[PDB]
Parts: sequence; structure tokens; C-alpha cells
Amino acid sequence: ATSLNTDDIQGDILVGMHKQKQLFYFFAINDPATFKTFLASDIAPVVASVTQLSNVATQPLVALNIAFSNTGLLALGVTDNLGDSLFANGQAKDATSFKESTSSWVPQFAGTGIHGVIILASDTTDLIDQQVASIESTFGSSISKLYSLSASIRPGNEAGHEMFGFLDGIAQPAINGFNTPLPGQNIVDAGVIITGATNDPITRPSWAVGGSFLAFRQLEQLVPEFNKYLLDNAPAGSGSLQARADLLGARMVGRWKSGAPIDLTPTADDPALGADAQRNNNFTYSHAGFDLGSDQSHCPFSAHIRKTRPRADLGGSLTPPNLSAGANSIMRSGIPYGPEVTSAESASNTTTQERGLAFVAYQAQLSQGFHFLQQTWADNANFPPGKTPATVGLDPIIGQNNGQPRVVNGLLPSNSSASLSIPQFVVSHGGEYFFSPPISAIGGRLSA
Ligand code: HEM
Ligand SMILES: *[C@@H]1O[C@H](CO)[C@@H](O[C@@H]2O[C@H](CO)[C@@H](O[C@@H]3O[C@H](CO)[C@@H](O)[C@H](O)[C@@H]3O)[C@H](O)[C@H]2NC(C)=O)[C@H](O)[C@H]1NC(C)=O
Ligand SMILES: *[C@@H]1O[C@H](CO)[C@@H](O)[C@H](O)[C@H]1NC(C)=O
Ligand SMILES: *[C@@H]1O[C@H](CO)[C@@H](O)[C@H](O)[C@H]1NC(C)=O
Repeated sequence: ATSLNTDDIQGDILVGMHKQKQLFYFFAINDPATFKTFLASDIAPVVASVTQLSNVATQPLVALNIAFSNTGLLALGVTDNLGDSLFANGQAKDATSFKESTSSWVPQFAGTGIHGVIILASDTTDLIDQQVASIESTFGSSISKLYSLSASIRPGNEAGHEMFGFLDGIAQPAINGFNTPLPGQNIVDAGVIITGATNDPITRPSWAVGGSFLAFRQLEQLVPEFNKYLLDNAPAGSGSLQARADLLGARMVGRWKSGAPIDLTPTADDPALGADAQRNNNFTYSHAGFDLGSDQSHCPFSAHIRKTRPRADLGGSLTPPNLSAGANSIMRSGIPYGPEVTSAESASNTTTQERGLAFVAYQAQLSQGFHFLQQTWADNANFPPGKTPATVGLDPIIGQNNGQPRVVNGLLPSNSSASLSIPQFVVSHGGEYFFSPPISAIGGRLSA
């Protein structure tokens, strides 16, 4: 029965940092003894909890979370089995089953040299900067910075949008009964996200109960190229070029840039819908009487959000809310990075400055969350199953095919069998798998 201790869970996992800027600070541990000393004295009491972060009046000036790799845990003398072999083997090893070469990876990600990540969030970079100083002064050479990624909410009216322009963070699983569910939102057991929580089938070490597996990915987005492809391949029609291009963009994502799901508004954006959390997730893909297996006029089968949360595609209720595939939910805590598109990139339709998403997913089993979604669903041209045509193609957004163009069907409303071959517009530079421990562990077992 008994519910989540939110005083002991790190905030990013369930609520997110709530800050304009974030820094991911990837480190190695040089001397364990010293390191544990400050881990306990200086990190642990300032680590931000879910309880802390969901009180308007209790937000720290700088929000800090911390998570450790397998090689990080080992370095701290912590040889316990966390019960995740994807976690133990590391993301570099997992790269092939993603149909991606580590040739474009951050060199520091393409191994197991990284022992952890500190996440710092704040509403300005100055505060982040000074907090880094203060951490580096305290820890001294008991730690090395191996790599860093700065990120922020996008500027102006683009706030809450990702670099392609699309409102993100509409959709997350509701944890029963932490969250009171919205219309259409999936509801899952806590133990889908929190290791050792309600109905996590996997044995954990006791110190790790209340943590989560953080899957990090630095995903470069080629925004000019994406926009040009949309203009170049927009379906014919009586609509303006710009409307038809936007239509193709939305059909790839499954939502208009305003966030309005195309399933409910298949022919034009509806920003009032997009802004309304009571409506903007309230759908299953079913419609009377179109049949689920062949109708792509509301939303392609290949659309990103359909590919990553299949809803009524994997059975269950046709009226919301659909609760299929609960065990395959991830909490998403990602945030854009890099500069806005510049005038010169827009003009040449060519990227020169690296920008994209610092993609963060939480889950209790890596094998059921990020990794599953990416390989079994996104990368699988027969997914969802039992469609006609059977060849859905790949996720136009994250689908991978060894750096070759992805074939994706369903996108063009006038002919669902019509294929487009789509260059990659998202380019993984790698990341790593971390374990974000309960806060008690941090000054407890890990520092002890
Ligand atoms: C640069 C790459 C990415 C971009 C631009 C992107 C963009 C978006 C957007 C615009 C949405 C709609 C917002 C929402 O429904 O809340 C979304 C939803 C979602 N994405 Fe991504 N995404 C990226 C990578 C990923 C990856 C790698 C995965 C996991 C393998 C993932 C899984 C999800 C899930 C689970 C949803 C919610 C679907 C739902 O609950 O209906 N995405 N994404
Ligand atoms: C979430 O979407 C569902 C549909 O999947 C909405 O349920 C539907 O809502 C309409 C109202 O627009 C229901 O019909 C209307 O409500 C009364 C109910 O007594 C009905 O008698 C009238 O015919 C009226 O048109 C419709 O029956 C209902 N469908 C189902 C399957 O329940 C729901 O309203 C949406 N939630 C939100 C917050 O928008
Ligand atoms: C960029 O793409 C647009 C639309 O296809 C085209 O009009 C324009 O000429 C391209 N820019 C350059 C520099 O080629
Ligand atoms: C639909 O696309 C398929 C595959 O390209 C093609 O063979 C068929 O001729 C198309 N039908 C129409 C009406 O374009």
C-alpha cells in the first residue's frame, strides 16, 4: 500500500528542476576517501528533494541533484548489485543495438571513464558558475571534471518548446497515487519509476530504494535542415506552402508546435487546445467508426509520440484514458541546449552551431524504459503491430538506421502507403546511464 517518501527522492526525477538554466557536470572520482567526506558534508544536505521542489516558497537558489555511473559506484567501493545489466554495462556498449556508431559521440561518453553527473539548475548562469567554483574548491582534486553540457529553457515565447519549435513536456505518466491524473494520462505503479517502490519486481540493495535510473543523451538537432525538408516535401494541396509544411512537421511529431495533438485536430493547429492540460492529452488514437489498424488520417502510425506511447495501439480502452503498456513509461526531464538558429544557418539551410536536446529519462528498469522505447518501438519498422500496411517505418524524429535515411510511411494523408526517405535530423553524441540514489543514500551508504 504505502506511499512515496518525497523528502527522500531527488526532485528532477518526479517534478523537474523548475529552473531556466541547467548544467550537467560529468566527473571522475580521484580520491574516494576525501570525496566521500565532502559528499556527506557538502553535497548531501543541499540535494533538492521532490518535497522541496514542489513548494513555490521552498525552491533553492541553486537546485542540485547527483547521480552515479556503475564505474562511479565501483570507485566508491560499492559493489552491490543494483539489478540492471544495461546500467552495469554502460551506454557506450549499448550503442550498437541503437543502430548508431560512436563515431559522432562525445569522446568522454565513449567509455566508462565518467563516474557521475551533478545537475545544477538556477534561473541564471552566474549562480550556476559560482556554485561550480564552490564545489570545485571544496572537493579539490578528489574530483575531476571530464565533460560539461550547458542547457536552458528557450527564449521568449519559445519557452517550453524544444529546438524544432514543438511544445514539449505535455505528457508524463501519472504515478498512482502520487499524482492526480489528467484526462488521457497513463497511470502506473511507482515502481515503474522508483527503484524498490510499489511493484518494482527487481531486488535492489536497501540503500537504493527510492532512487531511479537516469538515461542521459546529448541529442544534436539539425533544425535548418529539418525545416528545409518540410518545405521540400510538403504534400500538395490548396493550403499555403507554409501551412502544408507545418502539417508535415506536425504529422511527424504527432502534435502541432502549440502542443495540440493532431489526433484531435488533424488538419490545423489549435493553440487553445494546445495550452489546455485538461484537453491536450485526452485521446487514445481510437475514433468511431474508423478502424484502428488502417486509419492514418488522424495521426500516422509512425508519429513520434504514437511510437513512444502507443495507447490504444497496444490494446486496452478506446475511450480515455488508455492505460496500455504502463511498464514502458519514462519520466522526461530533458532541456534544450545550444544557441537559437542564426540568420546565416537559416539562409544556407545548413547547421554550423551545435544545438539540440539534453535528453534525460527516468525509469526503474533501463530495459523497459528508454532502451525499450528506442529499439523495440522507435527503431522497429513493424511497430506498432497489426497495422495495414504492416510497414509503419521508423520514428521520423528518433528512429535510427545506421546513419542512413529512415524510411517512414503514413506521413502523407492522401496516401498512407506512400514512403518518404528521411535523413537523420537528430544525431546522438552519446551519453551514459546513471543511478540517481535516494538522498539518504548520499550521506549514508555512498559517503559511508
Ligand atoms: C532530439 C530528440 C527529441 C525531440 C525533439 C523530442 C520531442 C518531443 C515532443 C515535441 C514531444 C511532444 C511533447 C509531449 O507530448 O509532452 C515528445 C514526447 C515524447 N517523447 Fe520525445 N523527443 C526527442 C527524443 C525522445 C527520445 C530519445 C525518446 C525515448 C526513446 C522520447 C520519448 C518521448 C515520450 C515517451 C513522449 C510522450 C509521448 C506520450 O506520452 O504520448 N523522445 N517528444
Ligand atoms: C475527454 O474526451 C472524451 C471523449 O473521449 C470526452 O468525453 C465525451 O465528452 C462529450 C462532451 O463533449 C460527451 O458528450 C457530451 O456530454 C454529455 C454527457 O452527459 C452527453 O450527454 C452529451 O451528448 C454531450 O455531447 C461524450 O459522451 C463523452 N464521450 C465519452 C466516450 O465519454 C471528455 O469530455 C473529455 N474530457 C475533457 C475534460 O474534455
Ligand atoms: C534553402 O531552402 C529554401 C527552400 O527550399 C530555398 O528557397 C533556398 O534557396 C535554400 N537556401 C539556399 C542558400 O540554398
Ligand atoms: C500510394 O503510394 C504507393 C507506394 O508508393 C504507390 O504504389 C501507390 O501508387 C500510391 N497511390 C496513390 C494514389 O498515389
